[PDB]
Amino acid sequence: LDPAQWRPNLLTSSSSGTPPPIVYEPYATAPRLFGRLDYLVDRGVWSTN
Amino acid sequence: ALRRLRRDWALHYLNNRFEPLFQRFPQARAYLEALRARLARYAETGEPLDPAQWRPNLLTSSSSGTPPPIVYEPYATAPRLFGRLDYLVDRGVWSTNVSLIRPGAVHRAQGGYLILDALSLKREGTWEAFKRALRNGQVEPVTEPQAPAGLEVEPFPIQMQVILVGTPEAFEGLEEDPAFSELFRIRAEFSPTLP
Amino acid sequence: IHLAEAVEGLLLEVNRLDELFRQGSFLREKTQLEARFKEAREQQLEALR
Amino acid sequence: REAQEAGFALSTNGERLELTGPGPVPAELSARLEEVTLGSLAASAELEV
Repeated sequence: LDPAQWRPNLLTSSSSGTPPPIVYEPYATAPRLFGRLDYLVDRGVWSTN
Repeated sequence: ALRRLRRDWALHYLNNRFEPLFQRFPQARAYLEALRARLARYAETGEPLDPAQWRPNLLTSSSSGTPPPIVYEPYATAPRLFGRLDYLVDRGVWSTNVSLIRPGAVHRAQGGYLILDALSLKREGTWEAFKRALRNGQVEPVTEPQAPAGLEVEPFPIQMQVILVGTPEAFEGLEEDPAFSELFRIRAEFSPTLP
Repeated sequence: IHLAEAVEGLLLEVNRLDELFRQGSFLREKTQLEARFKEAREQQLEALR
Repeated sequence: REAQEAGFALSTNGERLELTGPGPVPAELSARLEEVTLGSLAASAELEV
C-alpha cells in the first residue's frame, strides 16, 4: 500500500471572505491557470500520485 | 495521541531555540516557522529530514555599497538572467532542492543596476520573461524539459534599476510594446555628434 | 552566514528531537496514557470475563 | 535543590533526568524538570555549534 497514492490534496487556504480571494494571474498559460500534473520519474518511468 | 504528543512538545522544545532566531532574524519569519513545522512533522510522522532541502541558498553578498552592484549582462539569455535550476541524478531520478538554485543576473543586481543590451533581449527572445519579471516581480530559474518536478518560486519584489543600452534601431523593435514605455520612462539619448 | 549556522544547528537537532522522546517527563506521560487506555481495555476485558 | 525541597529523588539517566518518588510529581516540579532537561540538551547542541 502506497501512502502517496492516498492523500487529501490541499488546494486553497481559508479566508474570512473580506477581502475575498482575488487571484491575479498576469502570466496566463495552461500550467498556471488550470494547475499542473507534476510526476516523479523512477528510472525513466513517469509515475503520479 | 502519541503522535500528537511528539508534535506538541516538538513545538514546545522548538520554540525556546526559535525565539532568539526570530529576535535576531525578524525578516526570515516565514522560513523559520516553516522549518519549525517541518521539524514537527519529522518528530510526529518520523519521515526522514533531508539536509539539502532545508538550507538557505546563498545568492550574493554585499561587502560594498560604493559602488553599488553593477551587473552588466550582455548575454541576457534566460539561464543567464533569471538563473539556473540544476538537478542531481539519483539512480536515473531527477531531483532538485533549494540548495541547487543558482543566481542569474537579476539575483545579483538587487539594490543596484542591471545593464542589458536591448539587441540581446530582442535576439534571445527573453524580453517577454524579463518584462514579466519587471512588472510582477516574478523571477523563476530556468528548468530542464526532461525534469518534470520543479520548484514553485514565489514572486520576488524587484529592487534593481534596469538600464538597457542599445542602438536606436535595436529599440525601434521594443518601443512598439506599450508595456516598454510603461516600464522604461527615462530616455538617455546620446547625440551622435558633439558641437 | 549566521542564519546558515543557525539552520545547520536546527537540522542537526533531529538528534535532540529523538532524545527528548526518552525524557523522564515524556516517559511519565506516556506510561500514564498507556495506563488510562489499558484501564479502559481492562474494564472491557473484565466485562468480557 | 527544588526536587530535594519537594521531597523527591533526582535520578539521572545521563544527559536526561527523572524523578523517583511516591506517585505523580507536582506540576511545577514536572515543568521545572522538563525545562532544565531541555535547556541541558540545548546546551549540548550549543556545544556542538
